[PDB]
Amino acid sequence: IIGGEFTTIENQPWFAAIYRRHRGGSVTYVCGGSLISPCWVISATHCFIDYPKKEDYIVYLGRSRLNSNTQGEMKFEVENLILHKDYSADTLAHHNDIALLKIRSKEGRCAQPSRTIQTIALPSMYNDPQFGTSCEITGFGKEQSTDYLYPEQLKMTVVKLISHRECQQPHYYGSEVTTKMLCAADPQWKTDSCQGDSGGPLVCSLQGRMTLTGIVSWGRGCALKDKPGVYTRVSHFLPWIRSHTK
Repeated sequence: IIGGEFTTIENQPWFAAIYRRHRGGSVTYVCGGSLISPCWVISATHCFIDYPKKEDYIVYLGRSRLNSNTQGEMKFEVENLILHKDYSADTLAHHNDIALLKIRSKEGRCAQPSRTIQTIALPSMYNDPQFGTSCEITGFGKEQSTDYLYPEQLKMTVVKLISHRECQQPHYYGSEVTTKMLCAADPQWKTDSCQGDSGGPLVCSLQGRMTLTGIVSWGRGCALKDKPGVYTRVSHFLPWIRSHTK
């Protein structure tokens, strides 16, 4: 998250922090995700495609910090890691960039709601806010493109939805962006998602309800003029989600 502000998990209680254990036993951060029901985290497929084995992953819920534990967090394994079969990539512009992780604790349980762990509603099909609407994004991604480190403290920012006609201009993303994607950016290009924010929530308020509108997916650089962040458009994948979670 370029710009925006620091936050804690209470302000985004559905945010999931996804890590992977390496051979040798080191644990490194992977991507964010969003809890959509007690046993199901939703994220991006590109976070996982290179290491598609469920056993390698650890999911935390209720966690506000990257490398230290937050009081009341829940730690899970991945019982199943569900990648979208139609996924495709290039050169940046990932298609069908959506994944389901079914979570289970060592004790065999799913998420238990608390002040720091709640679920987020999916939108109704083909229902998204009008362009220009302001929405929030959350994650542990880079604070500046040149940074090497990721922030220890969770962050959020605000970005505005961009129309497909604006995004599809050659001087934006041309044909890289499809109707199953959403573009969002800051009017001054000063805040944005960045490396490490992938998989996490774009949350918009539609009809009073906080809604999982998008999942961080790709962009060229970050907080670059004419180069918005790109999000998987959740409202075009409800059938895939429902089948895959049933």
